[PDB]
Amino acid sequence: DPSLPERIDTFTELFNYQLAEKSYDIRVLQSNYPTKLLSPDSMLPQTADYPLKDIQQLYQLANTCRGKLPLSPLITEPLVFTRAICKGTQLTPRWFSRSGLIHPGGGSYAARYVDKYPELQDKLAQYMHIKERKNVQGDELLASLKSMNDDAINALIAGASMFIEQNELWLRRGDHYFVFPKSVWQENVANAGLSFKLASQTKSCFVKRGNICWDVE
Repeated sequence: DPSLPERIDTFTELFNYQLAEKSYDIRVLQSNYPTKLLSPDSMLPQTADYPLKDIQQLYQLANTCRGKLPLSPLITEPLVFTRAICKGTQLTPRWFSRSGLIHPGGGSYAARYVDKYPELQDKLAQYMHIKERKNVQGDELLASLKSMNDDAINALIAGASMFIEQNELWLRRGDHYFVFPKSVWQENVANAGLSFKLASQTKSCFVKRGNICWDVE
């Protein structure tokens, strides 16, 4: 009687990938969304790189436009950003495409810049975190990315073999993810002799694939 890994393999071979209703090319995904613009952590204070003390001094240097900051190779880029805002220095779109994109206090440089200069919205939207971006008519990938919860988008960022997005199942095949609705995948789970729970629902995830904890029927 097949092992759990074997059934998962049997499970993915039940899908007709030519008939998937939605599919995305991972190369196109990477070229248009740098990982830092997808990571949920990017919206949070960047305490993995800067002490929370430095981040609060940056806000004070921002809010007052006076004040010194400790020096370091990395903080040089946020310092340029902060002073440019105070000095009224024009930062071009090229500057954002060449930057590390994420401000030390969480969020993107672009979103913060557009906050001061709201007319630059359309030029700098592509350098903003997806959580800072409005949905645009006919940008379904951005719509799909924005609707994912942390566990789902982190499985995407990890390039996981599969993951569940609400009621849709994302399956990786070559350079693409193929998206299938529950009306297709639920029966496939049963016909393969499987069951599953999400990583956030159970405490026991011994056979993990993306955000999915597989088990037998």
